[PDB]
Amino acid sequence: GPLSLSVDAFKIPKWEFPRKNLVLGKTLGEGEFGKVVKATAFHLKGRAGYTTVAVKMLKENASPSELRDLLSEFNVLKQVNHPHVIKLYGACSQDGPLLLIVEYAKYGSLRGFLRESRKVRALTMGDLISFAWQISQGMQYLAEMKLVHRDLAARNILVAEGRKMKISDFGLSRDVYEEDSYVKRSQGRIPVKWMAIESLFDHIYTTQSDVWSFGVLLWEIVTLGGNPYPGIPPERLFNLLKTGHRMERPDNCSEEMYRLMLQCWKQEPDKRPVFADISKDLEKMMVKRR
Amino acid sequence: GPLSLSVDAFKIPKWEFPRKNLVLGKTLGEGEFGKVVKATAFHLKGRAGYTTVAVKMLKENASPSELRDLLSEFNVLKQVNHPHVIKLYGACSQDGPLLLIVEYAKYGSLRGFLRESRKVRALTMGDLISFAWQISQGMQYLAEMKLVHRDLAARNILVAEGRKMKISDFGLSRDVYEEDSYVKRSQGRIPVKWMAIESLFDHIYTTQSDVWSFGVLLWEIVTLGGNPYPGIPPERLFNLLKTGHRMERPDNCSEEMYRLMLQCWKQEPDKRPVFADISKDLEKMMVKRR
Ligand SMILES: Cc1cc(C)c(/C=C2\C(=O)Nc3ccc(N)cc32)[nH]1
Ligand SMILES: Cc1cc(C)c(/C=C2\C(=O)Nc3ccc(N)cc32)[nH]1
Repeated sequence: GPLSLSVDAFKIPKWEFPRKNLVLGKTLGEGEFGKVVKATAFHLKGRAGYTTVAVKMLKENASPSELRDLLSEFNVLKQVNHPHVIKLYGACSQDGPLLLIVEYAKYGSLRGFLRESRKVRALTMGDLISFAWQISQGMQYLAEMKLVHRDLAARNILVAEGRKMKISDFGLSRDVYEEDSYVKRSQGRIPVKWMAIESLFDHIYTTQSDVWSFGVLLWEIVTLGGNPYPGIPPERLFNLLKTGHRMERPDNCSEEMYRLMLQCWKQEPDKRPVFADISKDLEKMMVKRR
Repeated sequence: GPLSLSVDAFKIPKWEFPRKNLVLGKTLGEGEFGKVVKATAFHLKGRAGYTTVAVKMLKENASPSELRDLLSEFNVLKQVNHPHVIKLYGACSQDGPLLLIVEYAKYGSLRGFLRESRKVRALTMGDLISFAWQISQGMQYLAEMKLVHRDLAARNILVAEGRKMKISDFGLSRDVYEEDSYVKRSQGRIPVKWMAIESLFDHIYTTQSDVWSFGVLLWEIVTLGGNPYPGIPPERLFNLLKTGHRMERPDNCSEEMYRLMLQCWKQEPDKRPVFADISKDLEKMMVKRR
């Protein structure tokens, strides 16, 4: 089938790293098919000595779907390069289990980073605007590469040295250089509360559904890692969404910031901002703060 | 899409239980889309007082796929009744999150039960044959109902009062009254090492792939909850399987028992035993022990 082909094609040098030069450590978390461990790599792509890295692999009892996801992620990260997208350094596929060797972000996930925080780790509204803008810049680059990410959320943004945002989890990203949409027949594996109305109902993903998700991520940013649609079960979302409802303005959120969220959630995808406008809007908010 | 229809159809009495008569407790485990909590139910279907039950629900950030899985499970368990299949008592779908109220098996999962054990909790080879036979009886009943289970494994068999086996996790089960196979286009979510060669390669599921899985479960039973194909990565399974290899005879395993395993793993599905023969074979082993 499609996977046996992918596994054989794959299994037969710029990305290949010797397993014996990688040392694995503690688990950092479980993703959308994968496990991420802290690791250290010896003589990694021209860096003399050990470099602290993160390693993505399969959990116990991995399914065909998870393995395809991991191979898919690996194939997207090869093509992708941007200071606000997680960096890929290699893979180990010859001696044992498939391991992806990626950039380590010192502060962990954005959700976790925000939930350890307060308002004024003491974070300003400028810091929160800054985070959202970096992410938006990363998204505009991916949108320019013709890639829908599909799984945009605070748990999938990492915080690197100097509080730099890194977009991660590319297991679910799709190529759209051709039809400008990715249409999935079976049911998706992206959390219900982060999905655009057309993705939920019609299984259509586009850069415009990434914008929807981004608007949900914005809400997470502004609430310091709050839980979207709190106390509302996912099954209620079909009806709540189609009848026009949206999360209300959260506390500690300017009128203009809430306007940007709502705009990302417009029912008609063509009336949502593109990432270039989002970056423009957030820039404009940053400079008027003073 | 297919799910919004299912969620609306569903959301609009023999199975409906009042939420206020259910009290939730500790988590028991995370399944193949779901969370299972221990619970207690007041005046549950004619039992006066509280009955200790188990409750299946969605985890945090549930996806469309998981929700469909939960609704699917609920729809299969309504039709299903057998002393060795987990019993469904109701659902709560009107006040909050979807909850399935199911039979509580006091000893937990079969894997966990076996891994706490030794050979002679001291278990004989008769006890292990007994477990496998009860499971096989459950499978023959489901096979007669025209249901492929797809996810047969020790972690999905529960151990109830009196060490009774209960087949669980019906999230992935399919109806095959019509074409006698279930064919999935996208990649499955069943662990690679429990899947028949045709399911892995050609995405075909039949009662004959359940037999394959059962043979893997047999190995788990005989090894007291060992890990299949130990130290072999899932990606190696395409090639290992198609070139004719199988797990070797484990220790503490008769010649005849190993013969039954191999037979479940025959490449050609029509040369595998049906569950009736498996039950016949295990019965025959039980009585010759003495
Ligand atoms: C200190 C730390 C905590 C965490 C959750 C991380 C996570 C990651 C990390 O540091 N690099 C990563 C690359 C991909 C994914 N999916 C996760 C990570 N690092
Ligand atoms: C004491 C105990 C431990 C465990 C893992 C259980 C698990 C279940 C249990 O007791 N009933 C269940 C029904 C369905 C599923 N998927 C799991 C269970 N019970």
